[PDB]
Amino acid sequence: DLFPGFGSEWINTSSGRIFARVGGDGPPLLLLHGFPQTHVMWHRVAPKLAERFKVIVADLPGYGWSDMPESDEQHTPYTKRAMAKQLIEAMEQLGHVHFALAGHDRGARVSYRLALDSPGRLSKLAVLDILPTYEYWQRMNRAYALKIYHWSFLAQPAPLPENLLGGDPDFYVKAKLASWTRAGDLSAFDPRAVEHYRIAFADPMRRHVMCEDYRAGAYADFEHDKIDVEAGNKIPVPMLALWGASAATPLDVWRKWASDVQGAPIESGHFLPEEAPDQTAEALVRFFS
Amino acid sequence: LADLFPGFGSEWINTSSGRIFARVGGDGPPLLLLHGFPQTHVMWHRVAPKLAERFKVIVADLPGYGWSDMPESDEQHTPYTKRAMAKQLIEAMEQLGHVHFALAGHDRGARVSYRLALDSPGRLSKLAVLDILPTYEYWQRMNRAYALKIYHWSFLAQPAPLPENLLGGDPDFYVKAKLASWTRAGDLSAFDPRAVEHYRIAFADPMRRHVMCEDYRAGAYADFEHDKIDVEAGNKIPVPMLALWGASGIATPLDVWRKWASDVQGAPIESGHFLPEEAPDQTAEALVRFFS
Ligand SMILES: [Cl-]
Ligand SMILES: [Cl-]
Ligand SMILES: [Cl-]
Repeated sequence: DLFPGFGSEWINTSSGRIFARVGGDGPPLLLLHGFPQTHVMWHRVAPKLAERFKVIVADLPGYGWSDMPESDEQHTPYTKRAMAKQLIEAMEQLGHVHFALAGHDRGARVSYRLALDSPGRLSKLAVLDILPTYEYWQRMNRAYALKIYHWSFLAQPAPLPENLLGGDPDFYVKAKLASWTRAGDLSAFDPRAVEHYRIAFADPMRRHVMCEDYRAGAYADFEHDKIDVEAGNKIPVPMLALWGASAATPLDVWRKWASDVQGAPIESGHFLPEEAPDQTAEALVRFFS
Repeated sequence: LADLFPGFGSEWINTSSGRIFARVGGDGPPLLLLHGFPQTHVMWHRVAPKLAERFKVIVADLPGYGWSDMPESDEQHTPYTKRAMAKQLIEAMEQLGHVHFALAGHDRGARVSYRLALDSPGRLSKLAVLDILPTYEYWQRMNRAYALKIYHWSFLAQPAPLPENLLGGDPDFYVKAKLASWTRAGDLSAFDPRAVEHYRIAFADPMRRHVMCEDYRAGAYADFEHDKIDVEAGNKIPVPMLALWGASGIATPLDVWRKWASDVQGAPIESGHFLPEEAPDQTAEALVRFFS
């Protein structure tokens, strides 16, 4: 238990339960993790946020201890549009129809898709260390193909990645965690947190969900994004983009997708809330207050 | 493992970079045949007998592949770059007394072949490249559609030991799925099962898999840089050239090779990627006519 003073809830939805740690009081704030992690990646910043907010730390649909909806040929329940609908249902179970939202990695993709589809749900939005899925794929030249190979590899038709990942999943997940930190090793993480990530990744069913998520990320999610950029749609919700310091700035890019956005680099690799918990917490608290 | 070249001799040829295994048959003008990934010299077994009626045919395992030695690699993947492989095979051919010869390559072996022609054109009378575009052209094309369709160029090029460790759990599944994936029908039916077993046994050796990853790492880095120098100088291969590709293989490929070669002809064949196994009579005929 990495969340002192937080409850544990499975929240019912039409697509399956969402697991969350729930703590604090005040305005509601939902925190969404990404790959290859779970809700526990927020354990270092959740307490400072809970000083001021009611904090709901949720496992994404099919991740962690959340239920795994059956997928289909277009990967629908693991599209960011579907994940956002499911988390909107979960927040309604708690009586939250207007809330603050911060996401990281895949959870940040859920979050900006939520803001594009249903802006009235959000008071404020923070996205951590991402650009829109459309922008990634538009940037996908030799240098990007090499640097972020896993967007194409994990999106290969089943069972190719599932088969490869089964041989030594501990090694793959630990290498991903290490490779995207400033330090290049696991020293930025709490070993208890790494064990949560390892345990989740050890399950073949959980890994299949992850591949479905990246398949959606290459196909429907991209198409959904393309419709908005073609329509000139921008997020109206007050928005914060944080990114790890370790091409146009991320702020230059999000200003093209959002009409009220501020942003800043954090001295950190990808995993801002774990590598740079103090700076990340401070920036979020200032933003959401 | 089957002998798929009835009556061909066998040689290990010493070079400064390690031994090259070859099957050798026929008589006449010398013709070197180079395989690619994830195969070995035996992929030429359905066309080599026909070629051997007209040529002295040398069917070699690439450096580090099949039964050729595996040089230790380095931080720039040097021995598995196509420039280094071409230098090594030039040495091997010199050991046989061939300093000017005909060359046909497929897949990685075709990349060795056009690099050989760019670096050392005087070594070649004529050259054929099967189902490839230049490495520079593949990476230039890179966008979302190609990243998704041809993922393995970026996957196998990731820093060791990532692809090595992913390939280790079930290597048979991966090599068979690749072989099947690039044929016209998408299954293994085009291959002789005895040839598949050669490919499988090679891929079952972690040292051989590491070489393959080093080949793709070179393919992403030094090989691409070597190509980039030539295209930005407008260097074109002067050696008479044939480009043969499968209609369900690459991707107009002739238009691409006309930018890289000043005397090139080409044709498609109805086939997936593996032209000499999927379309042996047509491939043999095209080669015999071109080299004759
Ligand atoms: Cl992401
Ligand atoms: Cl190739
Ligand atoms: Cl190609």
